[PDB]
This record gives sequence, structure tokens and C-alpha cells, in this order.
Amino acid sequence: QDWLTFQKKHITNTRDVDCDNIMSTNLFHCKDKNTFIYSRPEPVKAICKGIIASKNVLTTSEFYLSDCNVTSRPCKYKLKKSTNKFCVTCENQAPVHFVGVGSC
Repeated sequence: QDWLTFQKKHITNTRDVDCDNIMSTNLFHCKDKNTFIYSRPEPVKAICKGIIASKNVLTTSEFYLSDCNVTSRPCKYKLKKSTNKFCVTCENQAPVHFVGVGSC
């Protein structure tokens, strides 16, 4: 919804995200999937450099991603690691919404 919240939801300083803990918090409410980006925040903000009006933008480089994907047991997850580009909505030169993996 905004860059402060995007960071909390989508930027990780570990590839080994503690899915079963974090996905259960009020930030996610045990939803099916969330993509975490293993990166410092500056390179991630910089995806949106010079993009002011709301626009979906695909990363120029691949990143290390960790997906928490729900198992058959509600709020219990598998961590799926991938290396890929991803797309975000840029508003006011910052990511405010995670669009998808691989493309916009």
C-alpha cells in the first residue's frame, strides 16, 4: 500500500524466512503466499527511480526470492527459494505493492 509497509511485507535480511511465525502475524493473516526479497532496501527502492505516476515496473536484475507457500495445513508453510526478476507498482519513486514474480 506504501513503501513503509512494502518493506515490512517484502524485504528480508535472511533467505530462511520464518514463514510459520511471520505469516501468522497481523501483517499477513495466514494468507496463501507471500514473496520476500533478500536484499538491502536501497537497491529495491531504486527499482522505482524516476517513476512518479503509478506504474508497474519489472526489476532489471534477478534477485534472491523466498516464497512462503501454504501447505495443506492452514497457516503452515513451505519456504520456496528462487532467483528471478519481479514486478512492483512504483508510486512517487518507491515500490508500494508487489505485483508478481518473473514479469509484470
